[PDB]
Amino acid sequence: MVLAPGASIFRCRQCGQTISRRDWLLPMGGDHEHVVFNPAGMIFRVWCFSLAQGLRLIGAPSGEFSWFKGYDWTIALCGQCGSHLGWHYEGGSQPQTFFGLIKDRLAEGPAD
Ligand SMILES: O=C1CC[C@H](N2C(=O)c3ccccc3C2=O)C(=O)N1
Ligand SMILES: [Zn+2]
Repeated sequence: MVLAPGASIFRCRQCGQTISRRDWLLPMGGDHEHVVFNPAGMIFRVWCFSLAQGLRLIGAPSGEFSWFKGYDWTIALCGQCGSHLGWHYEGGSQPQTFFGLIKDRLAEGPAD
């Protein structure tokens, strides 16, 4: 516990929608940070979270190109502005589900 913490909540960088919390970071494979690339060669610094809110999960899951063995992904947009914030992963084991969010698309700041 700290008084007046400034690194508590992650919001959408583009609009401020509440998305996640530092307390919910999830060390997948021993690290909450996973640096990965997609088939279009884009590099993402992905932070894994157990939980997130304020997103909209688009479509149905796919296992194609999944960065996390045993998980299928759905695109996760900011539910307010539509910014692509990351992916929701499901269908796996321990945990069954989690979120992989793009670190530089979030803003971190004080609690609400
Ligand atoms: O775990 C994942 C999530 C999605 C992701 N990915 C993308 O970022 C992407 C962009 C364009 C076409 C196809 C893909 C897809 O598989 C990817 O490569 N792995
Ligand atoms: Zn947003």
